[PDB]
Parts: sequence; C-alpha cells; structure tokens
Amino acid sequence: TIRHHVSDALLTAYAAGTLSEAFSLVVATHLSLCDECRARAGALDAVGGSLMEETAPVALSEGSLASVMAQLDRDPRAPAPLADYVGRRLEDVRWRTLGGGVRQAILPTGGEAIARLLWIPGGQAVPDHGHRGLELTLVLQGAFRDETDRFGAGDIEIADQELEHTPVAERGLDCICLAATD
Amino acid sequence: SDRTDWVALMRAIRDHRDEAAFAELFQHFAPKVKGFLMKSGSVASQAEECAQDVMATVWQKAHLFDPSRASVATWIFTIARNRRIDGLRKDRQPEPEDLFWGPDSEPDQADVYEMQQENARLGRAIARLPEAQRALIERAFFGDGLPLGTIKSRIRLALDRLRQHM
Ligand SMILES: [Zn+2]
Repeated sequence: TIRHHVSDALLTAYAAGTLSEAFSLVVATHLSLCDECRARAGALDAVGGSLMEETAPVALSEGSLASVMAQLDRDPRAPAPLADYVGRRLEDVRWRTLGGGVRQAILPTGGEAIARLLWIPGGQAVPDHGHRGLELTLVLQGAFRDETDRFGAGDIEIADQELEHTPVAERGLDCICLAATD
Repeated sequence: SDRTDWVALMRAIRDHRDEAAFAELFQHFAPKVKGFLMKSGSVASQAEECAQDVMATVWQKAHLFDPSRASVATWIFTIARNRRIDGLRKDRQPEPEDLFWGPDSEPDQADVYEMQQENARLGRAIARLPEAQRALIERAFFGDGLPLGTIKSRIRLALDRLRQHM
C-alpha cells in the first residue's frame, strides 16, 4: 500500500507543466502506479481546464479550421512512461558499477535536472548527499529505510535541502529506484 | 445546445469520425487554446501553431477521452500543457499510463453526469474568486482553497470503476 505520495506543490507544477523533464518523469511514473495521486492530478487539471474555458478567445488566421481538417486522418515494474526510457526489461539497461553492489543507469532527458535508475542490493545502502535543490525517489522494486520512514514499491520520497540522508535498502529483494535531481 | 454538448461531440468522433463534430469542437476550443497559450507567454504565431496541433491530437486521441474523469475542456487543457517546452524537455511532458475504455464499453451515464456536475461546481467557484486569489491561481498555471476535494473524490471513484472493467 502506497503511503508516500507526490507533494501538492509538485502535483501543481506537473499539472501546470512547468516541471523539468526529469522530475516529470518521476512524478508521472508514480501517477501511473498510484491512483490516489492520479485522482489528485486530475482535480488539479480541472483547475486548468476551467481557466482554459474562461479565457477570452483569440481568433486564428482564416482557413485554420479548413487547413487542419485537411491534414486529419480518418516489464510490470517499469510502466507509466519510464518504459520509454528503458528497453524491454530492467535486467539489460546500461548499468555502471559503483560503490560495492550499487549500480546506476542515467536516463536521457531535456531540462537541467537529471534522472537515473539506481540498483541497490538488499543490505547495502545508497550513499547520499543533501542536494542544492530537490531530489525525488520512486521505489520500483523492494524497498529501503530512511529512519523517518520506510519506502516500498511505488512509494515516493521527497528530500529537501534541510535533510540528513541515511538510506539502507531492505534485505529480501534488490531495491531498484528511479531518482531525479536538480 | 447539442452543438455545444462537448461530451456528446467527443463520442461522435470516437465512434464515427464525425468531421462536423470536430469542426464544432474546433471552432470553439481552438481560439481558447490559443488565447490561453498566449497568456502563458507565447507569441500569437506560435500559439496558433500549437492550437492547431492540440486540435489534431484531440482527433487522434479521441478514444482516450473519458467523460467520467474530466470535462472536455480539461482534457484539451491536458493536451495543451503537455506540448514541448525547450528548456524543460526534448519531446513532451512525460505522462502516465493510458487508462481508457475500449470500444466494448463506456463509463456509467451517472458517473459521467456527476463528474460533469462537480466540474461545473469548480468552474463556478473559480469564477467568483476575489481578484487576488484568482491571480494566485493564474500565476501558477502561467509562469511562477478550492473545492478540488469534491472533484478529486469523483475521479478517485470513477477510476476504481474503470479498473474493474479492464
Ligand atoms: Zn501516490
């Protein structure tokens, strides 16, 4: 049961579309794993649709309708969009080897925020630093313990600069996550 | 006005590739999508470019529209904001997995009637905000306490239904 969601502020940014590709990637992968946050985004989208509908129209150049009508045609743990950044299954992505059994595979994105898949085996821990901005983590498999809480499959953590990081992954299965930093 | 019955017209496109219906939609939403994108800070020419593109997408992804989870204007807003934003992305805002009703079925008339109701309530609330809270809202959707509760609840509710069907 997902007990950790995307903050209202991140959901508002996602609904506004002002988010950087990386963060949008994590937020939306959660959204396709968590119906609760999916319903929240929806209410937020509703605000946009209303502002939309209540905006003074601006005429298009003549012929626009006619123009457009002419050109009209008559892995279960990596699913929302994440699947587009990774091939068939998670076992064969371009994995780098790092500090012991941790492995990471950077994902290609626009914007100035970075996304990557972290592979942390049971028992080891993700070494980490309190970033300058905001870090988003989404567990896709297994889980890991921050002390302030736990995070299992589908749960998302939102670190802030005020933080202290200490995460050790649960023993059992390997905890694979999706992270994004700015 | 049945020519204005957006939901109905979207079903027209979904099931019969009703081009008149599409024109009906376009003549209403295109100019709004344009004005909206300009308030967002786009240049007329680039707005009209996007407007047209958004409308073409409305046609292509017509089947993805679920009248029990959003109004047509919200769905369209969804397609306008997911456009390319250079400094933030290469192609489009990454969006969640597509949950749609297949051609075999459709959401309950009731769930739809209610979704549209709560939406109309949000619209109304939005409209009467004193000009200060109304700007707070706009600044968010343009650059940078509403009844979202009720709407959030229906979608949550409508979403569960969609799940049993699949
Ligand atoms: Zn959630």
